[PDB]
Amino acid sequence: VRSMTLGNSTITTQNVVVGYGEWPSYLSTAEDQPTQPDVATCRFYTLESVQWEKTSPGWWWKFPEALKNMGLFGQNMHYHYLGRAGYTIHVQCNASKFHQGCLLVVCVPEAEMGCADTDTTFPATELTTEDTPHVFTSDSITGKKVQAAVCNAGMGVGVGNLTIFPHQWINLRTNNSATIVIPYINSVPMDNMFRHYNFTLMIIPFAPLNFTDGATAYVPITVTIAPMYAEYNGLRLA
Amino acid sequence: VRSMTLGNSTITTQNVVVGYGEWPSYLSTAEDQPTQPDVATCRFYTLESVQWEKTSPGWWWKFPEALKNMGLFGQNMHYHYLGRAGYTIHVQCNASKFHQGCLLVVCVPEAEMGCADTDTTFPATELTTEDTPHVFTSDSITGKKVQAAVCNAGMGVGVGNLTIFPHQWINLRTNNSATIVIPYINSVPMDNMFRHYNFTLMIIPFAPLNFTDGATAYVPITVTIAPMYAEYNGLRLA
Amino acid sequence: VRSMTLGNSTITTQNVVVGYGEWPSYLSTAEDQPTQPDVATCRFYTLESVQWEKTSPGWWWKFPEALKNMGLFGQNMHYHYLGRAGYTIHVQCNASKFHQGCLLVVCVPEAEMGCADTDTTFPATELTTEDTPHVFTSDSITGKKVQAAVCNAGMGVGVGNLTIFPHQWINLRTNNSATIVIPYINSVPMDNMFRHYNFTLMIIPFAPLNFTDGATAYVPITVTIAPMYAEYNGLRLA
Amino acid sequence: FCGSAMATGKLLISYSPPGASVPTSRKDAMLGTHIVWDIGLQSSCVLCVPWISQSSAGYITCWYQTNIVVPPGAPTSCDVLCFASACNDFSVRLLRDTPFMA
Amino acid sequence: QTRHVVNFHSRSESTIENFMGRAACVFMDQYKINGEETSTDRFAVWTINIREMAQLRRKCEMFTYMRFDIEMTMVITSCQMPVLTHQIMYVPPGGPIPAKVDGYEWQTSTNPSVFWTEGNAPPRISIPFISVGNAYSSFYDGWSHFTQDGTYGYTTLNAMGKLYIRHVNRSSPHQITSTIRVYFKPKHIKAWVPRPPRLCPYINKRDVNFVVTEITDSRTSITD
Repeated sequence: VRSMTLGNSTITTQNVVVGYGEWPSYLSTAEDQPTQPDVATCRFYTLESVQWEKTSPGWWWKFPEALKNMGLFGQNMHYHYLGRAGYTIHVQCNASKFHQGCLLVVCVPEAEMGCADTDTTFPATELTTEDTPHVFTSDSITGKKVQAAVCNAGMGVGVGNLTIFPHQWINLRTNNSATIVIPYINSVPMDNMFRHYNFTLMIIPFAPLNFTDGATAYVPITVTIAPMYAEYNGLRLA
Repeated sequence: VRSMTLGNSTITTQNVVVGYGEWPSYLSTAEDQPTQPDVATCRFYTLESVQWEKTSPGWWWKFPEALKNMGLFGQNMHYHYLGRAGYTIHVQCNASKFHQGCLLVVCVPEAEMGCADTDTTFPATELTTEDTPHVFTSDSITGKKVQAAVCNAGMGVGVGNLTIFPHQWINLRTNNSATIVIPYINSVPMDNMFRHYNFTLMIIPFAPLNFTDGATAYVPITVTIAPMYAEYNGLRLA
Repeated sequence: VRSMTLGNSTITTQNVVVGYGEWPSYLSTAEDQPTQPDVATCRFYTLESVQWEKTSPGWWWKFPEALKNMGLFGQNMHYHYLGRAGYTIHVQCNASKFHQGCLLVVCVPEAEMGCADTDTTFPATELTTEDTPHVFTSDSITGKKVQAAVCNAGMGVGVGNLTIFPHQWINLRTNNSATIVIPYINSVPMDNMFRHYNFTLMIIPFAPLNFTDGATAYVPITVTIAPMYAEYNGLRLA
Repeated sequence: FCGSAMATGKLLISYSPPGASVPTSRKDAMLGTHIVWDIGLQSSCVLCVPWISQSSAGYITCWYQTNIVVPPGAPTSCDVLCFASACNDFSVRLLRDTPFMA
Repeated sequence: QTRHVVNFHSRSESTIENFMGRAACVFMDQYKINGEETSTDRFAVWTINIREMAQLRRKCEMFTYMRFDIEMTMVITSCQMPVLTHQIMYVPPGGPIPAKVDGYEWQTSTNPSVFWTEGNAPPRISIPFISVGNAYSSFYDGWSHFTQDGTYGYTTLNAMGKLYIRHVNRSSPHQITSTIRVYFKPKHIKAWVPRPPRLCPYINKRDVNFVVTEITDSRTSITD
C-alpha cells in the first residue's frame, strides 16, 4: 500500500505499464518558446466512478479534452492553444473477494471512430461528453452517432487484438488496480487540445461480472488521471 | 506454488512425508541383470478425480497394478515379469475456504484384506478395479467380496491407529495437498507386478465433509502417482 | 568372420560401401526440437529370406516404410510424423561352392517408378508390400501396376548403368556378402516416413543362377537393415 | 482464469503432436502431453507449442480434472480467456496479398 | 500440399521496408487528346493518398504514424499519327491546379513535371517527405476546424499533393485515348505505434466507417 500524493491530491494505491517504453518528458528556440506550468496541473483528477454491472459492454474517454473542465488544466486549455502532457492513469476497481471478472484497460492513441450508419458523419458531441464516459453497445446501432458495438470497438478492428496498445488487465481474481503512462504520442511536437484527441482510454470487460444474490449488483471503477510534464506555448513577447 | 514437471507431465503443487525415512533407489551381477527404463515411466499419472461427499466412507487403490493401464509403465508390466518402483503420490483436495473436513492419506504396505463372509474367498476382482477405487462402507457387508467396513479398514485392525504407516493428514482448515514417497518395501529385491500388491493407498475421511446449502455438494480428491527408479529384468542375452 | 551385435540382435558377417562417402549423422533450435531414440531402433531387422532361382528377374524394397511393421522403428513411424535414419543394409547369399551367379545390390535414392500402361496411375499398393519384395519381370506387363520389366528397372533408365548409385556386386565366385550405408539423402532435413520413400533397395541378378541336377534349386538371399542415427520430432512442450 | 478469487479446481490441458489423433477421453489425454493446471494456486498457465509451420497440425484440448469448487458466496460459472503470440522467435519468408480483403 | 519441415531462421522479409516498400498500381484513368476544348476528360487528377485501394490501405493501417519517400513510375498506353509526348505534373500541397487542359497552371515553374515521349522507358518521378509534421498520420482522431466543426478525421498534415497528367500534343487528326497506370511505392519508410489489423470491410475512401462484422468464422461447437 503506497499513498501517492501530487500537489493537493492524495490517492491510495496497491506495476506500471509505461506506454511504449518511454516516460513523458519536456520538448527540449526563441522564435517559439514553451511555458511549463508544473504548479498544479500535475495533481490527480479523479473522474466520476463508473458502476460495472453484469450487462456493461464497456466505456471510453477521449483525452486530453476529457479534462476540459478539470481545474487549472481544464482552464489552461482555454488560454493556450498548444500543449502536450503525459497522463498517468490509475484505474482501481475495489470489488469484493466473491466478485469475478476481467477488464481490458487500453489507451489506443489516435482512435478514429466510425459512424453508426455510414454515408454520413456524427454531430461531434457523440465522441465525448467531457467527464462522463460514452458506453459501448452489445450489438449494432443506427443513427448519427458512433458505431459503439464491441467486437468492433470504434475503429473497425477486432476487439480481442486490441492488446497491441499500452494495456493492462484487471483480473478481479488477482489484482484490482491498473496504471498506464502515455508519453504524448503525436506527429507534431505541440497540438491544439480541443481539435485533436491524442488517445482514447477505453475499458472493456472481456469476462463479464458475475456474483450471487447477496453481493452488490455492481463494481465501481475509479479513473484517476495525472497530467505530467504539461507544457504550453508562450504568451509573453520576446 | 511450485510447478513440478517430469517428462511430458506438469502439475501445480503448493512437506513431503518420505516413507520410512528412505528415498527410493536402484538395486545396486551378470547372472541376472536389471534394465532401468528411466525414459517415461517417471512422468505423473493423474488418476480420475474422486468426489468426496458428506457420506463418503473412504477409498483404496492397490499399487503397483493400479497403474496397469497407465501408458508405458502399464505396458512394461506386460513385457517384464519382475520390477520395482518408488511411487511419489500427490493427493490434492482443492476444496473451498468454507468447506471443512479431514483426511488420512496412508499407504499401508502389504495390506492383506479379509473377505466379507468368512469361510470363503473373493473373486480377485474385488480387491482392485485398476484405475477406479474401491470404496469402503460405513457398516458391515456380506457376500464374496472384501470386508470394506471402516473401523476395520481391510486388515482387522483399528482404523484410528492406522497412522503407524507412512501417512499425511489433509485438514481442509490448514492444508490441501499431501505427498508420500514409498521406497519399495518388499522381502525380495524384485517381484512380479501382477501377483503382488506392494502397498495400498487408502484415503479415509476421519472428520466428515460439511458445508452449507450454497457450496458444491462435494470435494474432488485428485491422486497423482510418479513411479520413480523403476527397474525391470533383462531381456537380452549375456 | 566378425559377429556384429546391436541391441538384442546379433548377426554373423564375413568391405563396406559407404554411400556417397558420408556416414549418417544427426541433424546438428528451440522452435523445433528433435528426439533421438537411440534405444532399440538401431538393432538388426532381418527380413524374410528370398529364394533366388534360375528364372528370378530381381526384387525391390522401398524404405523407410519397408520397416513399417518392424518393432519399435515400425511403431515410432506411427507416433512421430517426421524422421530420418541411415539404414546399414547387409545382403548375404550363403550359396554353395558349385553355384554361380552375380547380383547388383543398389539403393537408388528417389526411385520414382512408372506405371505399366501409361495414361493412368497405380493403386499405391503396387510399389510396396511392407516386408515382402515386389519382383521385377522378364518382359513387359500391362495393368494398373508398376512397369517392373528389367532393362528398364523402374525409372525408364538402362538397368546396366544403374551402377552410378551406392552399389555392391555379389559374385558367388568370390564373395557372398554386401553392406551399404545410406546417409539419408533428402532435400528437407526431416520428412514423413509414410508419404516419401527415401530410397529403393533393388537386387538385380545380372548373371543368372546356374547349377547342376544335384544342388538345391535356389539360393536364399538374406536382407538385414539397421536403422542408424534415427531421430524424430519432439512431442513435449517447450 | 477469469473466475472468482475463491473458486478452486483443476483443468488438464493436453497437447497432441501434429500427426497424432485427438484424445477421446480424459485418461487418454493424461497419457500424452499435458499440464494439470491448478486454478486455486496460479491463475495463468503458459504453454509454448513448437513445430508450427506451413508452406494436419496440433491440438490444444482442455479437460475437467476436477470440477470448480466454490464457497456459498461466490458464483458457480466462470470464464477462461486465452492468448497467443510468438514464443521465442518466429521465422517468415514469402510475402503475399492477404485473403481477407476483397 | 503436405506439411514439410520448413527449417530456416529469417525475419528480413518482415521488416517495415520489406513489407511496405512494394510497387502497386493505384490509379487507372483515361484522357483524350482532342475535342471539347472545355472538358474535364482530357487530363487526370488523382489526389495522392494512401487510402486508394483496400489492399495497400490495410497495410498502411497497421501503424499509426509513418514517414516515407514516394517513388511512382507511370505506365502510359495509347489507343485510337505522330509520336506522342505526355506530361505528368506533380503539384505540391501548396500549388495551383489546372481547370482545363489549356490552363496556365501547366506552365508553373514550381510544379515539377516530366515530359515522357512514347516508346522509351516509363517515366519515374520521386517525391520526398512533404508533410508539415514529423510523420504521416494514418488515423487522426480530431477535427479539422476548431470547436468541433465538420470534417472529422481529416488532418492537413497527411497531404501529399496531386498528379495532373495530359498530352502535350495540341491536337490530332483522329481520336487518341491514352491510359495511365500510376505505380505507387513507399521508400525509406519508418513506422511508429503499431495498431491492430482491420477486421471489417471498407465503406468509403475518406472515412473509417464500417458495418459490424463477426470476429471469426463460426464453427459448430466449442469442442469440434
